[PDB]
Amino acid sequence: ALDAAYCFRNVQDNCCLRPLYIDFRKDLGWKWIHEPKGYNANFCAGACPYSPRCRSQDLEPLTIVYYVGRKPKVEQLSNMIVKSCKCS
Amino acid sequence: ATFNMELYNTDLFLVPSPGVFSVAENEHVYVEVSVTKADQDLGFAIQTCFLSPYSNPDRMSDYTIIENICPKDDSVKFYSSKRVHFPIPHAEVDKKRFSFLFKSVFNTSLLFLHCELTLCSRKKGSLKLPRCVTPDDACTSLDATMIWTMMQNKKTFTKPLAVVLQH
Repeated sequence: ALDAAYCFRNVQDNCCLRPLYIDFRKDLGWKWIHEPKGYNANFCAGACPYSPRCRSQDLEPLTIVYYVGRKPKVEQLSNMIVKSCKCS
Repeated sequence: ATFNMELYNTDLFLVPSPGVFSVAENEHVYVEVSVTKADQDLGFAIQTCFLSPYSNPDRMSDYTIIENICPKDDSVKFYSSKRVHFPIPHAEVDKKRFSFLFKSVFNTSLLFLHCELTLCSRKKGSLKLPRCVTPDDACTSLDATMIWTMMQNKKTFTKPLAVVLQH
């Protein structure tokens, strides 16, 4: 579906999901997320037919731990994980 | 729009400290953050402040004083600078002031105070910024989506501290 099951087996130059781990402090500069240290965000890339572009289709949230004062908070941040791609 | 951070001798915030502010355990640090801007609709929040042995504010530290507006350290006190009949110096400047009690947690004669601010809108709809939230409001409730929004427009400041040992 241009998802992991298809794209990770059929590695190709056309539009497809690409695996990608992101470390919050090292790669994004988001210092305020205490946990997790990083996560698999993935991205979408590759050629498309006919002027469309390879972009995200299904996105999933990520559970994070942050602090307000001394209060720990756990919440689900939407739009964090790319699960599938589409030509658009 | 220009910003500054300065340390003062006392809670009167009258005399900015010359040189490298020198502190010992159980003494207070008086911090004033300021902005000189043209747009009255522009405000700021003190998002996060911490002390570290590293001059690089990207370096992690466990001595956190304020975390997401709400103070984390029990010694933090905020002071008003917007009190009618209570004048402060430099009117063209909008300020936020706080203090903390210095705790011996590091073993160095030199530390850095790092504070990051985030921009905010003082008036509804005018600016493309979240509305200003006081520390009291943030402690009761402040969520991840709002924090992510505030972090999009942020400035970090660093001042060195000279740490003295005492009997």
